[PDB]
Amino acid sequence: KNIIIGAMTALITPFKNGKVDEQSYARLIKRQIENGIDAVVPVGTTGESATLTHEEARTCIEIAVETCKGTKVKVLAGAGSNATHEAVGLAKFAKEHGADGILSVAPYYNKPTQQGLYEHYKAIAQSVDIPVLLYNVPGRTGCEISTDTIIKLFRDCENIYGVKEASGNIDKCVDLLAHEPRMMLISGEDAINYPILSNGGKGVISVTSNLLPDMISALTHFALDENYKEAKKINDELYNINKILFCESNPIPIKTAMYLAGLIESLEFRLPLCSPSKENFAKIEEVMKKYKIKGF
Amino acid sequence: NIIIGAMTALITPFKNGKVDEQSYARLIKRQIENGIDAVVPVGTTGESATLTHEEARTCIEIAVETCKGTKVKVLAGAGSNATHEAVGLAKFAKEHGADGILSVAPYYNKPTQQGLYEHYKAIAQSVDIPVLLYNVPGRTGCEISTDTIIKLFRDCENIYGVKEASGNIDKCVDLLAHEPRMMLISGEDAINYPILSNGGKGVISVTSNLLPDMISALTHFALDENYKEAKKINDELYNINKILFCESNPIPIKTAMYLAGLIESLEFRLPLCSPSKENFAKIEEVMKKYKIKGF
Ligand SMILES: N[C@@H](CCCC[NH3+])C(=O)O
Ligand SMILES: N[C@@H](CCCC[NH3+])C(=O)O
Ligand SMILES: [Mg+2]
Repeated sequence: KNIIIGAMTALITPFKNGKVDEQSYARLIKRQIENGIDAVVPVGTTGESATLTHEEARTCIEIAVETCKGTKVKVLAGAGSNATHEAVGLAKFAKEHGADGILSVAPYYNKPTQQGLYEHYKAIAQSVDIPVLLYNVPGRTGCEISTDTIIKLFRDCENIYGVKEASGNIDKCVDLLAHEPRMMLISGEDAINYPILSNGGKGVISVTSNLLPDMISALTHFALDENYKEAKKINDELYNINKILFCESNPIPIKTAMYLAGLIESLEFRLPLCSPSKENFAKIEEVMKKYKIKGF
Repeated sequence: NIIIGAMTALITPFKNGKVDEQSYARLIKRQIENGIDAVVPVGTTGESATLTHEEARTCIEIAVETCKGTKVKVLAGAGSNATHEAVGLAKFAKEHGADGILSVAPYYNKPTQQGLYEHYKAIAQSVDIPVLLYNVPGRTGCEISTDTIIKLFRDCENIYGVKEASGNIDKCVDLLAHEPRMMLISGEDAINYPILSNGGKGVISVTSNLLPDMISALTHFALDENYKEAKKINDELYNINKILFCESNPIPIKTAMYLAGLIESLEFRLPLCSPSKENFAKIEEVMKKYKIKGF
């Protein structure tokens, strides 16, 4: 199979006066590239995919593809939807606009059955020729992609090569790689990046990497080089910022951190997302001071 | 200014991948003719997530014109997890003859209480028809707290209550004990009577798609404070109320409607699919204990 692995960043989408700051987005992507990142995930959950227009989503995917031209960094475009015809369309666009692959979150709100999830992803896989990474996050979707469904999808569709797990369930990641050791298991939860990597995972899709791309990039490469002591050490040091970046729902804290770090101008969200509480604002600032944030 | 009583979350029938518009209108007239007080087009039961904005509009219009000339009101589904999308949906609804909007809490992106407050204020201050909140944390990933609902009720005149689908009777005490003027609407058919018996003023029912007369009688008995007859119907409906969630709504109800000959094809839009063979037979079993009205 063709795969997209390693240290990857779920890119934030900066806003200036309610519009996508295109120069900032492009500017943030280059900062990721220059810090050892292997792939970028535009218009994911951290990128506020739910509140972006279909026209803004295509702009941000094009900025990513165009900023990584001439580099080793791949673009894993977010193209999920809880409507299958909608997800197929997004996957088709992302392919035709130069993305190296698609990240496709499990359907949210409507809670499809395991059979429905199978047909949903099969339709998506039959929609493009680029690699397809599943994304399982039950805390947001209301549903779980079972291990059986993932493995059946892995064996029945050539594009489906692994899963981004954000379920806090190390048991499931043992289950996956013990029955299908060929899949690419990707960490979607920064705090347990090393434990996921140490069991055979081949990359991360990180929130923290928005702020400390070099440290997440270092964590992954130590792990992939089987330097588990160096990987766990970085994992251990990052635990505090990894948890505090979820004091409120992602991406409220990470954008707050970027703003405090002077990496984006203005702390702008799209409703129903909004600035954090005063308490959370101050707590974020406290945790940040214990870490060295790279500039541009 | 409210919309209460027995209401149906209409299923959305498909024929060859398209919305069977004549079957949709014929199902609405069957609800009207069986004592239902309002219809909820393109809600969760109507597969709102997988319909296009153009189809959503079509079913809202079919509902308004099929209920034109009747006392039956239209509570159109117009929620979204993007506020600008929810505002736009509310405006159309208004522009299109709907008597009000049902606005589900934002799903997937998990906004804070402050974000949910501003989300609903934006919707409410943008249109003038009544707005019923819809709280179903099992699907959205978020809960509209009791404080937030009450604040919305008190700060916006358009927001008049909440449809609760959280299986949390404690919260329904919490709501009506601190704000007894709001309209609490049950979103869980199995506990329709307990919610009504605490001061609830209506239901938005899945079961009413198949047995509209039974849900209609249950609600009106309760609103008439005939709780013994209301509970009696609620108890008789438990089996079908429960089996109708053997898989996620509306997979079972469409199976029931199809089995009963009320729709002609068992068609879903993906990622929704027909149920397992096992659940198909169980739904078929439970139906046999109920008298299903035709057209
Ligand atoms: N807000 C809707 C539509 C998203 C359209 C692309 N950003 C959803 O999350 O499914
Ligand atoms: N299926 C997407 C698109 C919106 C159309 C129906 N609300 C969503 O649930 O947000
Ligand atoms: Mg309270």
